[PDB]
Amino acid sequence: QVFQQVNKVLQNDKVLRNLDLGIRTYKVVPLGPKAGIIEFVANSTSLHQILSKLHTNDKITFDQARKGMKAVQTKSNEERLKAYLKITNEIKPQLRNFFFDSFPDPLDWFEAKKTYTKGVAASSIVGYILGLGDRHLNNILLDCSTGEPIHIDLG
Amino acid sequence: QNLTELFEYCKFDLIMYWFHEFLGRYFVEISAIYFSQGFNQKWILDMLHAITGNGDAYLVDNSYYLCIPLAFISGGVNELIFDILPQISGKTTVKYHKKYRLLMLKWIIRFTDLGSLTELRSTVEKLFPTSYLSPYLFENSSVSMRYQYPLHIPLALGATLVQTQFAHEKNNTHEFKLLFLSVITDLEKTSTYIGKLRCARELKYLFVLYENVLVKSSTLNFIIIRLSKFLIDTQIHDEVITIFSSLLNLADKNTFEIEPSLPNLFCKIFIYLRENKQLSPSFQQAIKLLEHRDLIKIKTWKYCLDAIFGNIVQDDIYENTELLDASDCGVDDVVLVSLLFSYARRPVASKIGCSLSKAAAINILKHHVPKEYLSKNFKLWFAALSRRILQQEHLKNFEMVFRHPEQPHMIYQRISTFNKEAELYDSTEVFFISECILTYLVGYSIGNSESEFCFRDNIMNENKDKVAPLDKDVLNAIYPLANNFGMESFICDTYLSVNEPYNCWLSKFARSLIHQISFNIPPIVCLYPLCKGSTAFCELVLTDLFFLSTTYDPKSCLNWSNRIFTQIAMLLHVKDSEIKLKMLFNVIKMIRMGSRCKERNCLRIYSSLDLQEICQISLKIKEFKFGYLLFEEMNMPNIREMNINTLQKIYECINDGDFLAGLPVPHSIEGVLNSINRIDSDTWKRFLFNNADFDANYTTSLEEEKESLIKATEDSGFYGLTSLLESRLSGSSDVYKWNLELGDWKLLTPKVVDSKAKGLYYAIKNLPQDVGFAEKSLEKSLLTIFDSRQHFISQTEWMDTLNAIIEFIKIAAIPQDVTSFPQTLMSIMKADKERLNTIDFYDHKTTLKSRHTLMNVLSRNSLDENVKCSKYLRLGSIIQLANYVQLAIANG
Repeated sequence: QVFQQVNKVLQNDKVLRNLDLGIRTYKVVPLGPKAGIIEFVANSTSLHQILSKLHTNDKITFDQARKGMKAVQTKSNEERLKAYLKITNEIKPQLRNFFFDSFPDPLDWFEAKKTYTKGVAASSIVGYILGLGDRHLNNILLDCSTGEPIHIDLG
Repeated sequence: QNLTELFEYCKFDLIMYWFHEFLGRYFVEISAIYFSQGFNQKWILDMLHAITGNGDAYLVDNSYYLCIPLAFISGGVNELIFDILPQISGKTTVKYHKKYRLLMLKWIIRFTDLGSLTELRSTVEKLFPTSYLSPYLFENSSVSMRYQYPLHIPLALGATLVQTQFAHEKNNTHEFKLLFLSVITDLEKTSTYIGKLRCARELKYLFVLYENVLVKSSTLNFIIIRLSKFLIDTQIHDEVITIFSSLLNLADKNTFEIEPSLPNLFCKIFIYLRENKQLSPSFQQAIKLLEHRDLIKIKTWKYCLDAIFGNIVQDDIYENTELLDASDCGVDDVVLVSLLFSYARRPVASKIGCSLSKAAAINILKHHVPKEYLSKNFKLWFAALSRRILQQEHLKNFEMVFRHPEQPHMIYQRISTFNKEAELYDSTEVFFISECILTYLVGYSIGNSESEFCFRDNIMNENKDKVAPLDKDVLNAIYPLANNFGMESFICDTYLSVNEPYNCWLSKFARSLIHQISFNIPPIVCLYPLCKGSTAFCELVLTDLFFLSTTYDPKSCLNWSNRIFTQIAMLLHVKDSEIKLKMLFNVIKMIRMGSRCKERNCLRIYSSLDLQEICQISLKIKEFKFGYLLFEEMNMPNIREMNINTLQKIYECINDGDFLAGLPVPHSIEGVLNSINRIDSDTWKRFLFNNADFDANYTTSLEEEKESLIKATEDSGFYGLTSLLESRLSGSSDVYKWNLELGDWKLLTPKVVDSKAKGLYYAIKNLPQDVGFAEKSLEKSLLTIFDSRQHFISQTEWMDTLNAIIEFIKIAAIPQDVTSFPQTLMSIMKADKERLNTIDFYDHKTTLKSRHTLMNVLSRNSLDENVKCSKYLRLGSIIQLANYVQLAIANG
C-alpha cells in the first residue's frame, strides 16, 4: 500500500513521468489468517532460476553456499581474503546473456536495456528510503518482454 | 509460318531475327508444334530438327505440342491425328493433362469480331441470354462495333469465327476454379503492351463470362476489384460497359450482396472523372439503381452517388463531420475520401469537431502519403484534426524456424499469407504468379503426396484447406507450369552458386544499378539453384518461378537457412563482405542475414558458421549505415576493461541516451573536460565553462565554434546575449527563433524549407493587409506549410506545426462579427493547457509567442478601416500574454 503511494509521487513531476520511470506494484488483498492473495506476474519467473540456468555448468553452485556458511563463525573479518575474494574469481558474471539470448531484435533489445536499468535505479532508491531489506534473490523478479525488474512482497 | 512455308535454307531467315542453331532452339517448342501443325507441309527440314532433338523428337510432339496443338487448327483431320496420339496416351494426354490448352486456343481463336457479328455468334453460343448473359449482350450491343477484321493477323482466329463454339463444346465440367484462373491469366497478359489490341482483351473477357454459369454471390467480389483498370479512356469505355453489365448481373441475380467492392469502384470512377468528366448512361443506371439495394452502410455511399450526379451538397457532414468510412481498413480507400473532399463540397471551417481517432488515426498515418495528386479541402480537414490524431498516442517465427530440421514447408505458409493479402491487389502479375505456384504446390501436396516432401505439411497445417479453395485442380503438370513460366529450368542452372560469388555477390560495379532491384534476385536464384540439387518436388520450381517477381525478399532468409543444411559451408561473401562501394541495399540485406545467422547460435543448432565470421571489422560498415546492433556487435566481443574509442562514435551515433556521461572522461588535461560539460543537459555550469574558455583564449583564437556557448546561452534564457554573440556569424541555423522571440523580425523569408519556428515566422511575416482578405492569404500559408510537411524535415513536429498554423487562423479569421471572439480565446487557451500536459515548456514557447505576435500585427496594421475589432485584438493580446506568464511560471 505504501509503495503505491510512493509511486503516486514519483509522478506528476514532468521529468520522471516523461522518462517512463516508476515502480511496479500489486493490489494483493489478503484473506484471513492464511491469506495467500494472488497477482502472479505473467511472463516472469524468478531471478534465481534465470541465474541457476545461466551458471548451470560453470564451477560449483552449492559450494558457494557452503563457503558462505563455513566462514560465518570464523575470526573477525578475514574470510574475505581467505575465501570470498577467491571464490570471486569463479566464472565472472553471466546475466547479460539472458538478454542477448532472449531478444535478438536490436531495437527492442536496446529499449529493454534502458528499461532494465531505469528499473533498478528506482528500485534502489525507494527501497533505501523505506529501509527495506531481505530480497535474498528469490524476491527479485525479472520480467521478460520489457525486462523491467520488479519486487515481490518484501518484509 | 512464313519460314516454314519455304524450302531454300529457310532457317537462314533466323540470322536476322537473331539480331545460330540456337535461334531455333530459342523457340523449339513452337517449332515442334509447328511441324505437327504443318501436317501436309511437314518436310525433311522438320525432320532435321527432329534429328537435333533427343527423346523430344517424339516426346515433344507427344507432350509439348499438346499444350497448344489444337490452337493451330490445321484442319479437323490434324486434330484427329493428334487425337490418334500415335506417340501419346490417347485423349487423356491432351485433355486431362492440358486443360490450360484452352487458353492458348482461346487466344488463337480470338476472332475479335465486330459486335454486330459477335452478337450473332453469341446468339448461338450463349443462347437464351440468361440474365447476366443478357446484360453482357446488352453491353456488346452498346458498341459501335469498331473491330478490325485485320486484328486476326495470322488469323487462325478469323477461321475460328463462331466455329470455335463447337470446339469449345469439346470441353466439359466447367468449374469456378477454371474461370478464376483463366480470368487472372488473361487479365494480366492484357494489362500490358500497346492499347492497340485492347479490344481483343475485352472480347475475350466477355467470352469468358458468357461461357461460365459460375456466379456464387459474394464469391465474385474479387472480380470486381481485380478488374478495376480503366487505364485509358478506350479501355474505360469497354470496362464501363462490362462493369455496367456486372452491376446489372448482381441485381439480376438479386444477390451478390457485396459491399467491399464499392471503395474500389468509386475510387476508380472518381479518379476517371477527373478531367474526363463523362460517364455512360447505362453505367449510370447500372450503379444508381444499386442505391436501393440497402445491403450496405449506405450513408457514405449515398454521398458518393450524389457527388457523381448532382447537388453534391452535404456541407453538413460529407464536407467534414461525416464519419471516416475509411476508419477500418482498405489502405487506399482513403483516396476516395480525399478526392470527395476536394470535389465540390466546401472549404473546411468552424472547427468541425468530428471527435474520431482510433482506426482513423491509425490508417491516416499507416501506409500514409497516398495523396500523390489530391489536395484542396482535404489538406485543411486533415490538418484541423491533427491535434486529435496526436492525442491518440518476428523472432518468434525465427525461433520456430531454427527449432526445426529440414522443414521448408514454412515457406508455404509465408507464400499463402503473401498471395492472400500483401497488397490486396496492386493490379499486378505478382498475384497471378503466386496463385499459380500455390495451385501447383497444393495439387502436388494432396495429390501425388506420399512423401511429405514438406508439401503435405500444408494439409497438416490445414493451410491447404484455404489454399485449395480455388485451386489444386486442373493443374499439377509441371510441364504446364513450365509454359506459364520458362522458369523452373535453365534459370536455376545458370544462377548456380559460384556464379553469385562471381557476379550477384561479387563487388560487381556493373551491378550497382541492379542492386536490390535485381542483383539481390540473382543471388536468391543462385541460392535456389543450389538448394534444388536435393530439393523437394514443386519447391525447386516454385522458387525459380518467383525469381523474377518483386520484393519477395523474406523468402531468401528461409532458403538460405535450408541450403546451409549442407556440410560445404561455401560462405565466400561472408569472408569478404566488406567491399561495398557500389550500391547500398545489398549491404543492408547482408546485415539482415548476419543477424539471423547469429540468432541460431543462441539455440546452438549449428554455430561453426558464426564462429568463422569475421568479428568487428564489418562492424565499421554497420556503423556507417548505423544499426543499433552495434552495441551488441561491439559489446559482446569486449565485456572487459578494454576501451577502444569507437565506443565514443557509437554513442555519438545515437545523439545521447544520457550515456555519454559515463564515458571514462577524467582527463589528464585541466579544462579539456569543457569538451564534455558542453555536450549534454546542463543548464548552468556549462555556461560558465564555455564563457571561461572564451575569455581565456579568444584573444586571437577566434576559430572555436561559438556554438557551444550559444547553445548554453539560449537554453539559459538569454536572447539578448545571443543575437549579439552569433549575429551574422556562422552559428546554428534556427536564428529565426530569436527574431521571433524578440520583435526584430527582419530576416527575410525562410522559403528554403521551413521548420517549426520558421513556419510560424513565415506565416506571419508574409501576411499583407489589415484583416480583410488577409485571412485567405493566411490560409494559403497553411497549404504552403503542408507541402513543406510532405518534405518532412523531422517526425511529429510538422503535425504540431500544422496545428499551430491552424491556431493562428480561426482567431485571425474572425474580425468579422466580433461577438464570439472571447469564446474563441477561451477555447484556445484551454486547449493549450491540455497540450502542455505533455512535452516540456520549451519548444511550445514559440507557438505561444507567435500567437501573441499575430494579434499584435493585426492590431497594428489596423486603425480605422476596421471598426471596433482592433480593440478586441489589442485586448486579446494582453490577456493572452498574462496566460503565457502563468503557464511559464507553472512549468518553466
